[PDB]
This record gives sequence, structure tokens and C-alpha cells, in this order.
Amino acid sequence: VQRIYLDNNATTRIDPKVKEIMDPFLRDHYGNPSSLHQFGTETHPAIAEALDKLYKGINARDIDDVIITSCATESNNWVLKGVYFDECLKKGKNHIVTTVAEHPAVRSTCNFLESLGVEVTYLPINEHGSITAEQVREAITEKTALVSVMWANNETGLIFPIEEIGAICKEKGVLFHTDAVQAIGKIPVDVLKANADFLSFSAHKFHGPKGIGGLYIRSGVGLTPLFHGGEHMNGRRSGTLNVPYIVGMGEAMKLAVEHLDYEKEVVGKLRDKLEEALLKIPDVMVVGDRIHRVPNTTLVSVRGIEGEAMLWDLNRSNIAASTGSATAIRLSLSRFNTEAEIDKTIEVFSQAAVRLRNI
Amino acid sequence: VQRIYLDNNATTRIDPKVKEIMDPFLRDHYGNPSSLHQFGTETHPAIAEALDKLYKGINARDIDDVIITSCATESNNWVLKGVYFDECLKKGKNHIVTTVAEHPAVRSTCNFLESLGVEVTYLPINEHGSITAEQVREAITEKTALVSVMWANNETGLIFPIEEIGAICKEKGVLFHTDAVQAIGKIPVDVLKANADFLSFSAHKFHGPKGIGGLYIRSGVGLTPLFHGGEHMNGRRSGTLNVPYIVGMGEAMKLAVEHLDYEKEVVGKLRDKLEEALLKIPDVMVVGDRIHRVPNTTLVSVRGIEGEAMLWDLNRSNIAASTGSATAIRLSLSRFNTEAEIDKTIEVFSQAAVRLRNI
Ligand SMILES: Cc1ncc(COP(=O)(O)O)c(CN[C@@H](C)C(=O)O)c1O
Ligand SMILES: Cc1ncc(COP(=O)(O)O)c(CN[C@@H](C)C(=O)O)c1O
Ligand SMILES: [Cl-]
Ligand SMILES: [Cl-]
Repeated sequence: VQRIYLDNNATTRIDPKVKEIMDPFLRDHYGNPSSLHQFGTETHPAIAEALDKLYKGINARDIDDVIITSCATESNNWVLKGVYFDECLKKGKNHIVTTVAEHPAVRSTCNFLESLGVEVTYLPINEHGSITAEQVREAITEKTALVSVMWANNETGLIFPIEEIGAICKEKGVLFHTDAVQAIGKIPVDVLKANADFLSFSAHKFHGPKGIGGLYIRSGVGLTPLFHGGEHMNGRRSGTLNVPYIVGMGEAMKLAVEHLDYEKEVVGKLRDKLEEALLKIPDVMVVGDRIHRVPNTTLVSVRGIEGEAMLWDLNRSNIAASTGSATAIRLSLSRFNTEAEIDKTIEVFSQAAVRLRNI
Repeated sequence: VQRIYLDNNATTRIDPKVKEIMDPFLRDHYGNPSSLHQFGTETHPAIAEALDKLYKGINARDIDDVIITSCATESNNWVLKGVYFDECLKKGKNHIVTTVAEHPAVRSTCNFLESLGVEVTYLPINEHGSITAEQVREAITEKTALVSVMWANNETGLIFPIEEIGAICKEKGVLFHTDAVQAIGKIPVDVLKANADFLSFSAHKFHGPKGIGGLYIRSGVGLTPLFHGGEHMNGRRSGTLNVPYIVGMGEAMKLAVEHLDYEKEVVGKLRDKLEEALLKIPDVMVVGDRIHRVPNTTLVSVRGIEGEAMLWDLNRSNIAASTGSATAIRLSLSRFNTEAEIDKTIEVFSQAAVRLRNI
């Protein structure tokens, strides 16, 4: 069989080059980076080069941190629970501003915070699919400790106006976190433009392994550790480093960035091909704005069918994809897809479409 | 060159079989276990078999949890910070009992807890190297929320009387966590014998990859998540699973347990060989008790030399090891060592010994 993968916002294949680069750290460079002897020191250089790659991915300066984590969910829980202790409790700054769009790691953590007594406002989503900036402007109180808005949306592919949000946040004196998980490798990411104080990502959205990610922390911004024990990552996050996955994720980030133009021109073109082909069906509205999306995503709906039903049929034709908020169907490409696979999807989708209608 | 690795309590080589089993999950079974389509469902079976292996390693029942984490430091921070919220805050049970022996993840987290207002008593270590049980008996107040004692000590290899501690904890109504990181693969581990409510481990102490670990949670014991977001691990710890490392760590645990007798009879014998050979030097006292140690560790001191100096010289002779509390030298074997390598160490150590004395 010839299977087609269109669920890249759920996770992604590890790049062959990523696999190849981690391999010697599963084989004989197994030493613990903290060890003082050769087994440890010999991992130094590769670690350093990984970190360089991460820095250059997100336009982070020497004086900033990019801390390695076990995934974006760790990152996001760290940021929220750290600012709770540093701001909400110790500074009485008892309010967080976020959106209804956010990943559940963010939203569940916020919920928990409310349980303890933080007030969290959850910004509503507009007709244009997006949040405005002015919406955050108008929410930022005296008490506001942090604003958290995701860079791009995992369900619709919509880019939020981070940066404008950056500015509104600078002007008003407030901590700014952006969850940038679905922006890496998909559009350029620049914490400087963004005035991020905090930024999250996870390798497996850009062809590294599941099980690692980063939190960008800006210079001189405190954030009480989520993993105390304090020896690794300048005491910001304790635990023996995941050497192999570090090295992998370096590589991934690099390749991700190198492919920005390819993502834009080629993958985006593929997405468009697909999109147009599918709008030719009947009442197949696309979902949300079409102009401010990451290149690789399209969330279509289909008049009289469930998303789940569509998905299940697609699966039997060896095509993988997932749902989103109405349900609707999310098709999420990557550089690994080809025009052949799109064409095929167009066929198998339309057949499936026609074939499920009468029920 | 022929290098000799004796720093197994710092980390360990991934077993070839562990490497081999994770490999297809870095290659083409890259789907996200949550996905509903084949790419996801096809990871189901291997995940399940991994989990089975983990269960059987630690004598955990079906109705218990073994939750996958990013490492033992995650585990330990989870346990302490969860019981703070479930017990210290919500039940007014404002005291934790632990030892001075514990890993810094435990101790730093405790320190942080104190910062917020928990009272933590830190049980002092005795002349016999160990903690008694009666010592915990006598500390358990009305207010005591949790007792945390490590199963074996990473610095000395000393086994604490967990189980007796289990009983004293059952009788008095108190939550029992044991950090068992250095017991996996080294002596049998049995949460049932132990009345653990919580038990930690990390794969890289038993020849799986760094960057994953477990928290055993006993049936019906709550523990407010450290990673909110709640979709993975029955909502106890959110984040896309580390499929490859799961599968690896399964395998590791299995092999670890299969090798218990080999660890006892062969590795322990090797350790003894080494130990005796080195006691023949001059005022080379061994450090702590010699009778209740995991098979693989020995912490020697050397009359007139620093530990660091000894280590550095050893490193130049291609032998890897680390220090411990007075400083002293820790030599930590695994099944991968051979009598040849010991012999060699005996030589290179004694030469180094004699050669560093006059200064
Ligand atoms: C924007 C965003 N933030 C955070 C996460 C969580 O990353 P980890 O699971 O690596 O912590 C994801 C992945 N989500 C999946 C569940 C999806 O979109 O289908 C995401 O898309
Ligand atoms: C008893 C114990 N608990 C917890 C940990 C932390 O595990 P992770 O780093 O996998 O979270 C270790 C490893 N320690 C090293 C630093 C040593 O003994 O030399 C340990 O020995
Ligand atoms: Cl915290
Ligand atoms: Cl928590």
C-alpha cells in the first residue's frame, strides 16, 4: 500500500536528517551531560549546536533563555503556574488574559488557576475567525499579570495579530506569552518583533520527535521553576537532559526554518489546489478567514455529513486527517506531501462525499 | 581506544534491544496515539505492551496507574506539588516528612514548599548510613500530609527500609511516596510490599533513554495534575505521548527485571572484587554500611587525595566515575562491565593512587 498523511497539525514525521542526527546519542554517546568525565563532556558541542539552532529559529538573543522541555504542554503549564506564583500571589496581580482559541494545556491550566482564585478572562472569537488586539487592550486591567495568545490556531490555521498584541502588551506593562506551537516551520517566528516574554513550541509539529519542546524566556524575566531540583538549564528546569531529542530538535528547527519559503510557495500552493478542488463540491464552505492562515492548513465543512464520518471513510482509503470546531474536517499538509497525493485526495474525498450524502 | 564506564548511577547505556525496539517509532510509525486514523491506532498495541512491562516491573495492579513522565524529576515534582494542593492547602495537613538523603528534585521542591508555608522535617542520616523507620514513626504528626523516602541512595547505594516505612505509613494514615530511581534493575521492586501510594523512576538508570520516566499512582489516590490540559494518561498528565521512548522504556524495564539475578550474582560479585582490591591500598575506608547496598555501587574514599583529583586522573586513563558526600569516589557498575574492566580499574586506580599521594 501507498498511504497519504494529512494530519500534520496533530504531529509530523521525524525528518530523516533528524533521525540520523540523533542516532549516535542512542548508540555510544550516552553519557550524562552533567558528568565531569569524557562521556559527559563529549556531549557538550552537539548540545551547544542544537541550542544555537533553536536560538536562530526564533530570533532569540544570547541574553535570552530557550529552555528545553518535555513538550509544549510542559511549557504552557510552566508559564501559567509560574506567573501565578510570581505575579498573582506575590504581586497581587490577580488576572490573566487569554483566548477561547487556546490549546487545552493553556485553557485547563487557566481553569485550575480560577479554581484557586485567579480571574481569567477568555477572549471570545470573532466572525473573521480571529482576535483583534484591541480586544486585549480593553481587557488589560491594573490586576492583569499575563496575556497569553497563541501565534497560530491548530484547528483553523488562523494567525493571530501577535506583535500588535506585543505592542499593546509593552505599552501597558504586562507579561506576554505566545504559544507558537503551530507557527514553527509554517511562517517566520521572531520573539523580537513579537515582544514575547515567553514563547512555547514542541518539536513534533516540525518534524522532530514527540516528547520535547522549548520555552523561550526573555532576559531578566523571572519564572519560578515548574521542575525544581535545579541543576540543568541554568536551574530553570531540572532533569537529566534528553540529549538525543535535543540534538534532533535542533536539526528540526533548522530545517523547519530553511523550508519557510518552500512551505509558503509549494506546500501552500498544494493546500490551495486541494481547497479549490474541494470548494467545487456543493455546500462545502471552508472554515474561517482564508487570507491570514499558515500555509499548510484548511478546515473544510461538508453540507450534510459529519466530520467524523468523512474522516472514517478517508481512513479506509488510507488517507489520514482530523476534525475541528463546527463538525468540520481539517487537512494539514507538510513538505512531505506531493501533487500526486493531493490529486488523489481530491478524488477519494469527492467519491467519499458523493457516496455518503444519501443516508 | 578501550574506555571503561563506571558511572551507572549517573546514567546508563541504552540497551541494544531498547534501541532496536524504539527505532520503528522514529521511522514510520510516527502517528500521534490520540489520532483516530490508522497512523494513531497502529501505535496502540506497542504502547499497551510497554505499559504491561512497566506494570509487571513494579508489581502494579490493573487498578493502579503507572503514568509516563518526562523523567523522575517531573515525577517527584508532581508528587510533592500535588499533595501540597490536595493535602497541605485543601486539607490543612501542613507537614511533609522526608530525608536529607533525597535527590535534589525532592529536596528543592520541599524547600519551595517551605517558602510558601509548608513545614517539612528532613530526617537526619545516622552513623549506619541509613534512616531507621522509627525515625519516621516519630515524625508523623496529625498535620503530616506525605512521607517521601528514596528506595536506594544514589550516592552510597544504601537501601532504606521502605516497607517497614510502608507499614508505619499505613498504620498512621499517611500518604507514602518512595523515589525508586536507583532501585529499578538493581534489587526487586514491589509497590505492594512497599505500600507505595506514589513511586518514581527514570528509564536512564536502567538502560533506557534519558527523557522519560514513571510515577506509579495507587488506585483511588488523587493527585492534582502537574501538567494540566488533560487528555493523555487518563487526564493525569497532558502532552502528546513520547511513543518511541515509551516503547523503549517498556523494554528496558523488562530487561532490567530479567537481569535481577545477574545483577545480584555477577555485577555484585564484580563490585566486591573491585572493592576488596581497593581496600588493600592504605586508609581507603569504604563509605557507609556494606551489607544493605544495591549490588552495583561502591563509594570509596582515599586517605590524602581529593575525590575530584582521583576522578580527573581516572578520566585520562579512559575510566569514568563520579564523586559523593565525604570528598569520596563513587564507582557504579552495570551488567555491561566485565572482570577485565574491573581488573584494569584496580590497576589504574592503584597507580593513580600511589602517583597522586606525594604533592
Ligand atoms: C497550539 C498547540 N499548543 C500545544 C500543543 C500541545 O503540544 P504537546 O502535546 O507537544 O505538549 C499542540 C498539539 N495539539 C494536538 C493535540 C492537535 O492539534 O491535534 C498545539 O497544536
Ligand atoms: C534517586 C534519584 N532520583 C531522581 C533522579 C533524577 O532523575 P532525572 O534526572 O531522570 O529526572 C536521579 C538521577 N541523578 C544524577 C544527577 C546522579 O546521581 O548523579 C536519582 O539518582
Ligand atoms: Cl510551580
Ligand atoms: Cl500543580
